[PDB]
Order: sequence, then structure tokens, then C-alpha cells
Amino acid sequence: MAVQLVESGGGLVQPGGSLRLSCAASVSISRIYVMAWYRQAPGKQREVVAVIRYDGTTNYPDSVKGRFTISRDNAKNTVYLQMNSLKPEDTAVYYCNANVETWGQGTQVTVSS
Amino acid sequence: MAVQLVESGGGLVQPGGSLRLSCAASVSISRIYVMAWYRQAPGKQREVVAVIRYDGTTNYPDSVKGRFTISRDNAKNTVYLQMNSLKPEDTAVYYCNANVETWGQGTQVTVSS
Amino acid sequence: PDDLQRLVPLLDSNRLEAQCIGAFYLCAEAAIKSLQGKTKVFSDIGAIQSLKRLVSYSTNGTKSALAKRALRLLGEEVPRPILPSVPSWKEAEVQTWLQQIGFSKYCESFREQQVDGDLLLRLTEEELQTDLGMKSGITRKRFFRELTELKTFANYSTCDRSNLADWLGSLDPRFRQYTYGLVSCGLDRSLLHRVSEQQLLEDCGIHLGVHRARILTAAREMLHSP
Amino acid sequence: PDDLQRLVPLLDSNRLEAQCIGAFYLCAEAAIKSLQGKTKVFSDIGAIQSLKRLVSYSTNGTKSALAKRALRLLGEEVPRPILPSVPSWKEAEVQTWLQQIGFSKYCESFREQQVDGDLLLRLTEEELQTDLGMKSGITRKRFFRELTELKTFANYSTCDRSNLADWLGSLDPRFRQYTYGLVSCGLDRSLLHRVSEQQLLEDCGIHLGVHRARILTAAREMLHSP
Repeated sequence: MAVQLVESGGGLVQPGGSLRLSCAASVSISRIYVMAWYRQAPGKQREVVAVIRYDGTTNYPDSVKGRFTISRDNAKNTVYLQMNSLKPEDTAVYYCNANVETWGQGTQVTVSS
Repeated sequence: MAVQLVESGGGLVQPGGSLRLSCAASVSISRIYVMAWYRQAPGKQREVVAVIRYDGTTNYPDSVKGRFTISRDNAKNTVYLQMNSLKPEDTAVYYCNANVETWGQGTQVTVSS
Repeated sequence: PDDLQRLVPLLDSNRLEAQCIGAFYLCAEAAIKSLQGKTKVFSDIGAIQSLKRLVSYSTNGTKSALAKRALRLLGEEVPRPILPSVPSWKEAEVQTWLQQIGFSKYCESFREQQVDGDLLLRLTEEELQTDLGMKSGITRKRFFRELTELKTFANYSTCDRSNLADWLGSLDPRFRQYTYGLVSCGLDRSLLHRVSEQQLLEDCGIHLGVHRARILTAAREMLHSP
Repeated sequence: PDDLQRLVPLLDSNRLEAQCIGAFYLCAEAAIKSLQGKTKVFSDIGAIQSLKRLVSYSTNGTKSALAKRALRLLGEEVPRPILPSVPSWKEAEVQTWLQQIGFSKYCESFREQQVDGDLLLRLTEEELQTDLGMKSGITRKRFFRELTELKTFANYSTCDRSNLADWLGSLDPRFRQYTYGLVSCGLDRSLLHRVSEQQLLEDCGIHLGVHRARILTAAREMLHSP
């Protein structure tokens, strides 16, 4: 019953440039109420970067509006995050989150030469 | 009617390292509402380190979460405490406690060379 | 065949009647094609994916009932939503929920008072205003908007024996939010039928008079069923 | 034999019906195998340990009654819980209880006022807020949650002659918490049947209207039994 989430993507890029992260679940995503992406920088606490509900209405924080985009894919159970214009401070470990309780394991993302 | 508790274990170990303490009662443990382990350091007052109810739900203080573990054993009437990663300040006399009133006699535990 | 593909996006319509007739047609030909061996057309045309989609999170008795009848004729299993188990939460989940809804500036106060799921679902305006620090009525109104959105989409199975949540949802989907106030106070489906309005006001925490009246009439109508 | 071992973990089930039928079977074959000499199968298969386990702390009339009938057929004695004798406590036990529940930051105040078990079981919100120092309503709500968990699991035998606690527990296990408010005020099982609601509100300290109503109807139904 306990859903398992697995992430993919990550790694490193240059300042300016896009990337796409994927998060795959054990069941149909269309049953889950909310799903979300979270970001934890070294030396600080977690924070949200995108959420999406069962009806596909999404909320973004003001920090990353226009630069990120979250979407469900119903073909294979996978939620995508698209990161278009990157800054140097957007380097952290990223986590996938089901309803509230269940977490993923995270993927490291870094931006430099 | 008055339940008697007897402890076992104790002694001394090195910083880092595990130990297991046992507490045996005069009746079936499965009749007792709550049981608990207490810790009194020299020069201070007592404090709790683990509790467990009749239905086996346990609460730990924030100081020792992840490092200790309390369990009932229904084969022989005995509650166990498992101490996995030890610090130098975790040296004290330990007591076993039935419902609230009845106490044990305690066992000394020390951590050094 | 290819004719069935034209009836595949029509279900996405905004109006009700289009959805109703599309479901009636597909379910009727499923019942027709069910006794023979050819059930594989529903597989390779991909209509089963849209049906398994739309059955969860739908408050429409006709279309959902028809979709359930269609699925259960093809020998499949109906999905069910995966809702948060709010009333068994701890402080960590409460704080990440506060990150999620956007009230991240209050995560400190909700940590000091050690608010958890059972205490979260029983908050009033005095606890918000006095000691949690939400002074402005606009902010409390936004918070309660978010809370009542959460409460209608929770999972009360670990504490609701008599299945009160479905009984409240059958009246109106907006009413499911009250279920925890009815259970923690002690009620259930059997002994519900003899409660007064004045007990519904301060014990169950129902504030709108209209909801009290509708709940009272719908309960009192189910008078002595056993 | 080995067939009986398959019915040994089934009792751990979450649902009620599985537990009920397992108990019916085991008790029925115990009654069958009881008149002959072979009663030693229950010994060496270890089912008696699970039966002696589950009889205490169980609010289920059918399964507990069946377990009691099974045990009393094998000539054993039923266990009984070992509950704290709260209403005869002193300040030392009150303070260690405060260590146990996690409210250790208030152990000073509860020592200065010399709160003991009789005074602990009769606390209101004014004594908490004004002089014990629990200012925030959230903290008082957590404290009362813990207190009402303790009060339902206490041992009132030293002060309850008419066995009022079992009468309250037979209605609803949540109701046992009120027993001390009924005894210190003076009531008992015989003269209970002519109390008014307005006497239940401020003397016995019952606050929820639903509990007052259920207690009133259940008492008033037992009108003139002697």
C-alpha cells in the first residue's frame, strides 16, 4: 500500500540552461491527491518549489515563477519538473513528495563550469 | 498483589557500543497498563527514557531518539531496553517502572575505557 | 474500431449531458460485447485508461455509476483515491503541509506549541489569534479556506467505524469536512438520529445555520431504520 | 494438532469478524475436548498464552465473553488488568507522571502547590491557566488529552462502592473517565436514577452535551430496578 517514489535526473550543468527531473511512483498517479517537489540547500531547511493536485492546478512560489514547470504524465506514472533558466543559487538536493507523509530519497543538482 | 521488578545488565562499556538491559516482573506483563525505564545521573533528578503501553505504542524523548529501543517479551515476563550508540554522558543508574507507583532497585551503567 | 475513437475525447466536455450520454453508450456496448470473447478492443483502443482515470474524484452519481458498471463488467477493479491520513500525523507532516500551502512564515509557532494532526483538525479562531499569532482576520480567513479544503480530502478510516464520511458526502461533498467533529465528540451513524441543533452548534463545531438545518433534516428523516 | 496452529495467528486480524469466528471455533472445540481427559493439547500448542493475552484490555463483548468461557472451561483463571490507583497518590507519583507524559517543564509549579492525586483528578481550566501557568490553550488542550487518557485507565476500587465504573464502561469505554466526578459529588448506582442535567453539568463536571444526554437516558431507563 505504501507508495514508493524514485527520482531521476540531477547532476550538474552550467549557469543558464535547462534540465528535467522525473519522479516515478508505484501506483497510478491519478489516484494521489497532491504531489510536490521540494528543495533543500546545504545549510538550510527544506522548501517547496512546485505542487500539483488531482485536477492539475499548480502553485509555484514567487522565487521561481516563470522558470519552472511541473506536469503529470498519465502514460507512465511519472511527474516531471522542468527547470529552464538556472541561477547559481539553484543548487541543492531535490526530493519528490506524495500526499504529505511519503518522501523520496533525493537527487543532487549543481550549477557551475 | 504488589508486583516485584528485578533488573539485569548494567556494568561498563566503552564510548560507542551497545548494551541490553532486562527487567523481569512477578506477573504477566501483558496485564500491566504502562511500563517505563528511568535514568538518574549523579547530581541530578530522574528522567524518563522510554515508555510502552499495553498495546505496544512507545514514546521516546528527543534526546535519545534513534539510539534506544524498548520491547516487551511475552515468552517470559521481561521488558528489554536496547542501547545502541552510546555517549559519555549516558552514564547513570537505571530503574524499571511498573504502572506509576512501583519501582525497581536500579543498575549502574558507565561508559569509559 | 476507429468509430470508438471519436467517443474518446468527448468525455472531456464541460457540460454534464455530453458526459452522461457518452458513458451510457460506452457502458451499453461494453455490456453487449462482454459475453462474447472480444473484450480486447477496449484494451488496444485505450478507453480503459480514461475510465480508470475519471472514476476517482468524481461527484456525479450517474456517470460514476455507469463507469463502475462498465469496469466491473470487464472484470477489472475500480480504483479508489489515495487520501492523506490527516488525523494520525506528527509535527513534521504539519510543518511540511504549512510549507505546501504557503503559510511558511508561521512554521515556527506551530512548532513551539507542538501542533499535530489531531490538534490541527480541532483549531478554532481563538487559538489562531491569541497564541499562534495570526492577528489579521484576512489571514485567518485564508488559513481556514486551506484547512477546509484539506478536511474534505482526508482519510478518516482509522477513526471512523460507522462510515460516517460517506453518509455526509452523499448529502453534499462540502459536508465531509464536518466528519471529525462528529466522531471525536462521540457520534456515529446509529445514534445520530436524536441530536439537537444546539448540540450541533458548539460540540460538533458547525457554524453555518444552513448546514445545521440540512444535516438535521437529513438525519431526522432516517429516524428508526434499525 | 498442527491444524490448530493455523488458527493461532488469525486472531491478530484487524477486522472483527475474523476474530469472532476464530474465537467461536476454538471455544467450541475446547468445550468438546473438555469432558475427555485430553486438555493438554491447549498446553503444548501455546494457544492459552494468546488467550490469556487478549482477555485483558478488550472492549468487545462477543470475543471477550467467548475467551472467558473458553478459559473457565479449562479450569484456569481469567486475568484482570493492573491499573494505577490514581486517587490515592502523593506528590512524588504526580511528578513522575509529569515526567512520563512529557510535561516535565511544569514539575516545579505542581510541586509548589502540592498537587496530589485527588487534586489532580479535579483540575479545571482556571487552576491550570491562572496559577499553574499553562497560558496557551494548545498546551492546556494537550494536557487534558493526556489527563483524560489517564482517567479512563485508573483504579477506583478504593473509593467506588456501588461499582459505578463498570456501569459507565458498559455504555461506552470513553465514559469511564467521568466516574470520579460522580463519586466525589456523592452519587452511586442506586440513587443515580433521579439526577437532572443541570446537576450533571456543574457538579459532575460533564461538558459535552452528547455525553450528558446519553448518560441521562441510560440512567433514566434504569428507573426503579429495586
